[PDB]
Amino acid sequence: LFMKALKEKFEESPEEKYTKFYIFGGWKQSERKKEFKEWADKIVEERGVPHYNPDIGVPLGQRKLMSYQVSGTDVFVEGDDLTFVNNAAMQQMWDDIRRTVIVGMDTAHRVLERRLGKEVTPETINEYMETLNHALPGGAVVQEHMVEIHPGLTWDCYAKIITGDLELADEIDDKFLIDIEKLFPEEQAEQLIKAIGNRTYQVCRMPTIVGHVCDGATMYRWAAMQIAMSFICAYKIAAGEAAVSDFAFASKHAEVINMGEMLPARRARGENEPGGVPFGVLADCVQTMRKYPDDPAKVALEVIAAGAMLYDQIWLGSYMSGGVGFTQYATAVYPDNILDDYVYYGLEYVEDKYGIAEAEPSMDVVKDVATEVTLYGLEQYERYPAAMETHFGGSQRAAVCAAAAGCSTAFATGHAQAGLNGWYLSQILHKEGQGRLGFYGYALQDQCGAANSLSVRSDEGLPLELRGPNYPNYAMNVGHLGEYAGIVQAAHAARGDAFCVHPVIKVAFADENLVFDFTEPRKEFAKGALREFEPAGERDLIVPA
Amino acid sequence: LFMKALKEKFEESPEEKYTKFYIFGGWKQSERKKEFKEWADKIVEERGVPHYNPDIGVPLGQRKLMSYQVSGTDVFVEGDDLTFVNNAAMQQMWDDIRRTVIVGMDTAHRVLERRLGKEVTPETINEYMETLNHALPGGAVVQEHMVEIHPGLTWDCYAKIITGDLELADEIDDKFLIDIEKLFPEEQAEQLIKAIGNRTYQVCRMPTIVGHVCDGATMYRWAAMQIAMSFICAYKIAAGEAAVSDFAFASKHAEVINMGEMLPARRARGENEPGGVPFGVLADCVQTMRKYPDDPAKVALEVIAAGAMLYDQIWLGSYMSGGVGFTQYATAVYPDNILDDYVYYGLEYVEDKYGIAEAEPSMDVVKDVATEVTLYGLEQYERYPAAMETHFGGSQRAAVCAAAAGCSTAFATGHAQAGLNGWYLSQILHKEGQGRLGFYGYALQDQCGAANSLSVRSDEGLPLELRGPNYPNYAMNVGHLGEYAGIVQAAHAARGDAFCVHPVIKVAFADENLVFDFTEPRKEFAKGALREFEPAGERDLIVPA
Amino acid sequence: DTVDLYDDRGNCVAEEVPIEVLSPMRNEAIQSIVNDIKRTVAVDLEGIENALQNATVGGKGMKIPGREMDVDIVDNAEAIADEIEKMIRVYQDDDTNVEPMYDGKRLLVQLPSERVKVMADPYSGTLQAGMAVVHAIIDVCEVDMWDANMVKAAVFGRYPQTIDYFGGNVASMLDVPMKQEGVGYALRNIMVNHIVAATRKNTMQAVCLAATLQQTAMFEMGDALGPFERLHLLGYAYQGLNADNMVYDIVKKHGKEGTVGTVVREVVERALEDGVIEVKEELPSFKVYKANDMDLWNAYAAAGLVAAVMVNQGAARAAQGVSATILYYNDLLEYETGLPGVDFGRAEGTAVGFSFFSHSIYGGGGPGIFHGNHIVTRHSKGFAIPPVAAAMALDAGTQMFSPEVTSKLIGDVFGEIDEFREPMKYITEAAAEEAK
Amino acid sequence: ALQNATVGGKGMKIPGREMDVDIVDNAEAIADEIEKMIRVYQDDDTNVEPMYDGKRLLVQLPSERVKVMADPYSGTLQAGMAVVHAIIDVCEVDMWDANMVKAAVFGRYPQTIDYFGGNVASMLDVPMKQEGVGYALRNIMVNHIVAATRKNTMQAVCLAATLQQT
Amino acid sequence: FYYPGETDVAENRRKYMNPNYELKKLREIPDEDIVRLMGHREPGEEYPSVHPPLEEMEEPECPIRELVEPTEGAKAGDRIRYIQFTDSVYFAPIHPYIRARMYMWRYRGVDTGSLSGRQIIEVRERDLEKIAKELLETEIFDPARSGVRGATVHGHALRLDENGLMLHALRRYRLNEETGEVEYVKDQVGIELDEPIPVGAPADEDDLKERTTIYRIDGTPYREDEELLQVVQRIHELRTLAGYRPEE
Ligand code: F43
Ligand SMILES: C[C@@H](OP(=O)(O)O)[C@H](NC(=O)CCCCCCS)C(=O)O
Ligand SMILES: O=S(=O)(O)CCS
Ligand SMILES: O=S(=O)(O)CCS
Repeated sequence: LFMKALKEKFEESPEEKYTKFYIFGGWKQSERKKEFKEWADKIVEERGVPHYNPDIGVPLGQRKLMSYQVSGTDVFVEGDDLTFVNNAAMQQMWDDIRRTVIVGMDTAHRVLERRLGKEVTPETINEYMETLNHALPGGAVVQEHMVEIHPGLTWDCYAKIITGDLELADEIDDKFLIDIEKLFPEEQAEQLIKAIGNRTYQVCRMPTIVGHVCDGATMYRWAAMQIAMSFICAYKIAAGEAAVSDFAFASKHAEVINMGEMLPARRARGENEPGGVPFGVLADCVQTMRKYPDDPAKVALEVIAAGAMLYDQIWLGSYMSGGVGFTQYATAVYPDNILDDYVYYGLEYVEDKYGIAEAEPSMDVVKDVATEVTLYGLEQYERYPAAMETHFGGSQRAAVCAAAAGCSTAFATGHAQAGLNGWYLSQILHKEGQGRLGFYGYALQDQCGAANSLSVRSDEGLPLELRGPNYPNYAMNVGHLGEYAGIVQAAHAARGDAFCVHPVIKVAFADENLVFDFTEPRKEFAKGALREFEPAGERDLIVPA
Repeated sequence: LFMKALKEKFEESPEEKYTKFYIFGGWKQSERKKEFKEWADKIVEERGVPHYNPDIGVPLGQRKLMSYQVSGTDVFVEGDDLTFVNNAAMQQMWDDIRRTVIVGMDTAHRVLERRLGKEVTPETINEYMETLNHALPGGAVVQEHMVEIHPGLTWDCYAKIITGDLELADEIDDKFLIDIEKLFPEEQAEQLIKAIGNRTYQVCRMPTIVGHVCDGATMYRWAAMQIAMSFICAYKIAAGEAAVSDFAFASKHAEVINMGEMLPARRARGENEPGGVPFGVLADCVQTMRKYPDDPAKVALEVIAAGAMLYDQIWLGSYMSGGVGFTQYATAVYPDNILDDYVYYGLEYVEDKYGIAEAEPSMDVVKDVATEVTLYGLEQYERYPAAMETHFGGSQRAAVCAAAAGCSTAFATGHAQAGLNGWYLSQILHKEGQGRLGFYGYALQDQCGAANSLSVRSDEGLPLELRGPNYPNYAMNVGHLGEYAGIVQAAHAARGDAFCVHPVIKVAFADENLVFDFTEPRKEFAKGALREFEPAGERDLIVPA
Repeated sequence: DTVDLYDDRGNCVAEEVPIEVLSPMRNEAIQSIVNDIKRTVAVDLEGIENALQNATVGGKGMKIPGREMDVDIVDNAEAIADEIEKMIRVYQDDDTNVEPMYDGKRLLVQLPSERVKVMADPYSGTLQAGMAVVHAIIDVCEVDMWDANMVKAAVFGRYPQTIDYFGGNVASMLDVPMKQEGVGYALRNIMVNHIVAATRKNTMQAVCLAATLQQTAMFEMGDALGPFERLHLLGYAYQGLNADNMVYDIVKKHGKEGTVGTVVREVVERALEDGVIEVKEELPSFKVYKANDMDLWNAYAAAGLVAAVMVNQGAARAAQGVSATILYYNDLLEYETGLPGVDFGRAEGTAVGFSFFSHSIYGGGGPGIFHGNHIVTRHSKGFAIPPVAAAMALDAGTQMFSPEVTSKLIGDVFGEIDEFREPMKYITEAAAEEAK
Repeated sequence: ALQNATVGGKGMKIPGREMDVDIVDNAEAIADEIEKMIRVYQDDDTNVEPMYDGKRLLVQLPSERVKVMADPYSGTLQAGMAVVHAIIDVCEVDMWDANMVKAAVFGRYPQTIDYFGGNVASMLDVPMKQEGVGYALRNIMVNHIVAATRKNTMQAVCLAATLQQT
Repeated sequence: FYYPGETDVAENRRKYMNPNYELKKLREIPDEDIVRLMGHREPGEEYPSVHPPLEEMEEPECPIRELVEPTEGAKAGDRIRYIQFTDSVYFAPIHPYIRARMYMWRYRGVDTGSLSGRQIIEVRERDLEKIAKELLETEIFDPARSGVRGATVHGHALRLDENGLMLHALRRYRLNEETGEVEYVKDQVGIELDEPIPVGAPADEDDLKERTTIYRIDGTPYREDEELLQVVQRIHELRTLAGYRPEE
């Protein structure tokens, strides 16, 4: 699986241990890095303060600087095209998640009847959605002399209904409905309807430009405000009356759903920020379980790709640190089909020894599956010095092998916690194998890992689905977070589950009016890498030509 | 002052009490609102989900929909061009503040010598800044095989030095120096040097695009990381050694400065967010004290403009709520030279009865100056029914009169708290005058106002300079926050002060390499209103043509 | 289970002490230290005078021009104190104590336990004690009504605009509830440098103070509870109260020539000799040892961890590699035995991130600025912070951010209080009487 | 929550991790284990009594545990962790699925700031939700106040006033 | 014990960890050239101090201080300096985590960090130069498969140069084939030296494997050592079990 890419990146056989260095022209071997100096030159000329400068400190490219095939594709690009700041698709994936809030409609509709004395029917509910889709992007419904927001800036904002009440579902305009039966395979569809019940929801997607100027905790305040404005308009109550405060409180607290919850004082942040988003939830955002129900590995691999990207490149590599960042800490798990080979083989192993999702969760299965796949993955890096030179950091080496091990153990049991326990066995194996593990503080998690995995104490116990970047061990270091989401997806994909932890968030991200395509994150990244992705939120309308 | 605009907006004499309505063509009288439907139509066509729609709920424009002369200019624009989402300059003002972090260099340099054994001289300090300006925008200085960020996206990122040590100041490259003596009038310059002392600082301005994808608490983490990378490079220590942790801690906590501090759980937010920014600090960001030292009113008026905009339109009208928003809640205090007339006259009054900044702070001066200017301002609205129809909400009416009153009382005393006390007298006067004050919860502040103004208790006492959107009374409602900053500026402008509360933040925002022009906020807003402002952070390089 | 208790010099001070007597709810001295921590506050009168003298309030470079104000605080420290104990006292015969320190530059304010008693927020004593200082300055120094808000700011900084008393001149060992990493993390949010400053660089007494504060949070968080209570009781006796003189004896013999490896081997021998551990099975050359008592084995290894730091960092007289010591003491100790290190991985776990975040660009700092509430060092349940306090005490002056830079006020005023400075004698004495 | 693997709250469900244990029926046995873990002295004011046919459970910690407690909400951690342990080894919960009991009790903690989707409650709630120092006794809903005084107006006024003024 | 393991690599791992096992000398580098390689100070000049000597300091009343003897540099108040090694995956004699385990057994007052592509030790200056000598001239160092570098450490997991050397982006060492020896032309940070320091004679692939500490498929496969794989699985089990319940 990784051979084709290994032979494109490297002149020599993947097997060879020797090559030439210091003979590439230094910095200036690369198309991208040349482009960057050109722009730097024009900038400093107009500006007067020095900017980007190859000749400062280290001369990049004394080795050949690699291209990377985005795994699962046939697109080869420079590493510089997979930094989130350089890649529009990567920015748009985060944008679509941050700008998503889902609100319960049930108690709101109850208020209208029990307190305001107005009938709620499908006819009025559709009228309401015509209104909400005028109001959400910044349109006026009640007050005279209202200024408004340019629809050209907000063409990505809208709302739709999710409802497990199938009788209401086909009374709602199709254009206002995220249809569970249309979007999903038959059995995933029924599993979702059952999990959701006859509860009906309002999926609001705010303008990307608003996330650009503001933040994530803006998102729900914005959703709540325009929802209340639309109720007022459509049901002809007083535009400001006692029961309206029920709408504010239902939408903002009692019946609300956000992709992330707030974070504590040291990493102080409001809602819908990357660190508040749990592994199971990020996994249910990705929609690969929809398209490839019978390939547990693709579904998991695809979840790793957008986990590592989101959590390492954008979250840890910017929000929590910044600078050049953590591109290749993340890329180690979605370029070059290296992890892909390790994962698939591990599944072939489980498929043989046990059944898919048929193994009793036990120390025995972990001890077997984890050790087998970690030795395999370790042995691939020492067989192919080319792959070793590709994944030059140990952190990303540990992550690739532990992910394969972890997901494989999940493939057998179908249980995230077991899978996680296999991750922590894999790591402590890698340690003694190469006489190293990762960067300095890489193994804080993994050394706490075994004891906290099954523990039930205060800030120790919690199923992996429910864990995230705020789980104490997990809050600091790269090469862990997105891979954990992969283990959550692996467990649940092996079982054939429609979702990992949230029915509604799952259906919501299935909607075809999103900008990012969440079925195929890897292919999107390459689309952004080749500068072919069209993001929202660009201000070229309100700016000179 | 407001006559020219009142006669351009209104056919009739400003004096007349009668006019015609229902005879403008409804919605479609306005150039902007027509544009919006065009784009809505094209959006829904391509999309399939209805968007902006004039015919939903209320028919805007049964009265003539106003144009607004941005006060102090001769530019007349529709209200729709002053929404922050529609205006690039407004977004860029916030961007420049959010992406600014200032870091002390003193203990860092001490570490290099006392612990790492390396000499710190101007020669090495300049070398360091060449490096930091390569490193800040995402350039590599130490590790081989590093991917980097496109300088075309970050052409607005850079760093400079502020230092009151004048002997070091003219040893630093002019292109790395925010020169206090060049940028400031002689006496403001000396007041700043004295206040800063022989302490030397690192002003970092992150890329706007990073604030677009991330948030404010990213800003300092990013500053801290690249500062430490540049020290490592320039002083040839181990790229990862014990004393490096001193750099992390000096830059992130011990010697750091951010435009805002974090907020509590209900409005949970990290640093460099609008609610954490104090009135005195927002006032010292604006640079009108630099250009117009001898006009206390212009300096204050200009601070109100970018206060109301930032705190009402962007902060309260989006972060804290959202939707159509609070454009005209803010505009009531920077269009149509209405507040301008009230403020100038109030200054002419103070200039006569007392001296500028010559009055002892006392209840007598407040009782006099506050009442006089509030009656004046109230009497202008009932003399000119045109101005009454312009400022149709009472909130913005209360704000315009209370601002004039408040700043005027500050002009006499030169003391923010006295000025503030006059605000709270003005409001309770407006109440009984028109039989109203503002919207529903407008006067929460103003009714607590008198007792909390001079109080010294727990969450009650604090000079106005030090107050902000997190001061308990102030955290919710429009038509207050930016006006308070104006009172802080008014007090300090009347005295001739170079700054209100922070020497360093003041010098920092004087730098000519910022994108927004902070000397003249009102003129910038009109530049953004006319779509003539060129913002940073646009991604047109990494996106198809 | 009965541990012997020895002092800081290795002498025996209590016989068969049942470990059940060592829990916070059983131990009187620990109970009182918690009370004394909610009631004891430090106020910098010189700092408030400077701030008010130059209108530099709110902190961090700020100055409100034209609002300067020449009052004399220090000179009237005595008069200010008297007004404070007037506002603060509940009964004539209670434990209110408000005494000027260092020629009036500093001020210790201890609230009556009657005020503690009915206090939910543990830091709150600062509000009460501080608001007294505020009022006492206003109507002793005759402050103008319009400029009184400047005194509020010199005392409490930017509060309420900031979450804390930013740029203030009020301090305690605790700091504000919304800075907590979790429920019950209050007694965890105390700097190691605070710990070391208040025990005046006495290593054994620092270890103690860190351990008892840590293990008291372990009980408060429901960690030392159920099938875990014993793990923390024995863990606490050996780590912080020099149980069996084990920490002291290991360091007496390993102190001149020993390393972290020799200390590791010292732990394995002593558990071997005491039947704490045995030989499970014998692999092709090397012994896999089992634990006869898992809690007492952890306790044993934990004690050796403190000794490991004391011998290692004490030899360098540099704090620094306390992070390596904790990491590698547990690394070695495991692959010498085939058993889990202290805290079943978490102790070594903390030291990996600690090592990282004390030797890199991304955050952290030097050893003294961490605490039980730092996200970098919150992971281990009480067994890592007391080591870190030994190291920072054995430092002859290699740290930039030392107890003299970060923890000056605390060291000067809290250092004067006895149960803070020397908590061992008090806890062990309390434990003796409690065992009848 | 455990019967349907709906843990963490707010619509969440971890599929395939459902678990049929009987908690209510063994409420008495669970209580007994709890006062065992929680008591300090034989003659103290520990009180752990089942309510409403075993659907509810009041856990009052010994004042000895309060006494040495900085965080006012902390009693929930202690009392809750008892419920957690008492369920595991009365209902014979599997080691690999025990973390589901932690979640049914304490919700998404520690990933969330609070016990989100949990089944533990007091009048107080978590210290980092406070608007300021000493706001602990202020963060108690009026509805909590009114529910506990069982709609008696004078007694509600009282309870609100004494909590406020304290 | 030191470390479990039934294979050759495991034995080289008890050997280097054991302070009884004498480290076989392969080189002889003068003290002046160790000071130059670690370009902290010039060898003629005296030791810079971070704080004044203990023999003249306000030493705190501490009964623990009295038990623990300071090192040479501690008594003089020396500044803490470093030396950093990068060991190639291709049969370098010593490896990061094994380096640190050796240090914690062999030396006093040790701060050290084991990372994937770098390993650093940090102690008092004069003691560092004595420790560095043993690390550089014994069988634990090899000038082709192990490099001295405090910056731009990239190279450990990289394939070898045509000359059989590890990659050096800064080109600190060169191969003088006139003498057949590897010699450094720059210090560990990359500043050009005045004259080359011969630390040379790179070993052939055979001698390296006989004294390597890395498990490799093309050497001694990790899969082969079952007794090591049993102990590391034992630590995992007892950790997961004790973290759930200490026991009984
Ligand atoms: C200076 C530090 C100390 C520190 O706190 N962080 C650094 C540097 C930092 C910088 C390097 C940028 C630059 O060159 O200017 C950035 C990009 C973070 C930033 N400020 O944007 C980074 N590390 Ni590092 N760093 C990385 C790595 C690594 C691996 C590299 C080993 C090798 O043989 O090349 C080693 C740790 C290890 O040995 O495991 C490493 C160390 C280090 N890492 C050593 C420098 C080592 C050297 O002197 O060359 N990084 C990696 O292993 C992969 C990911 C990679 C990051 C860039 C990306 O993800 O694209 C980068 C991530
Ligand atoms: C530890 C803490 O830093 P401080 O010690 O508070 O300065 C924390 N940083 C981080 O966790 C940064 C993590 C991402 C960079 C390292 C990745 S391995 C933060 O900024 O809140
Ligand atoms: O070298 S460090 O492990 O500190 C950082 C790796 S990016
Ligand atoms: O009518 S209300 O005062 O509630 C809101 C004004 S925008």
